[PDB]
Amino acid sequence: MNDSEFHRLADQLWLTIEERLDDWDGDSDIDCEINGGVLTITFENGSKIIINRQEPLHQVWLATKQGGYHFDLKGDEWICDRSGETFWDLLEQAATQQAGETVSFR
Repeated sequence: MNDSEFHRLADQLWLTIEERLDDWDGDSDIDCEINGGVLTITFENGSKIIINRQEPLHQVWLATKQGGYHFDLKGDEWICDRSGETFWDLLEQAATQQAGETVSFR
């Protein structure tokens, strides 16, 4: 993947995450902040989910209370480079677990 393609895809992913988290209307209070380009989602129990870009590798990284996951773009989808699971499935699973409420953007 070229650098420009990564900027394009990551920018689009950032917008989608920001909009989805801003349009959150569930019962739980979920906060999303962008600092130094890094997205941090904070839940009521104090836990967090962090999303950042790894420019050199053209990857998006996810850190949750449970673990860490690195993603490559494959078939128009961000895929975990160890399990093949999608970024949205992993983010939603973690957010749901950490919020204690369904966090789905399907």
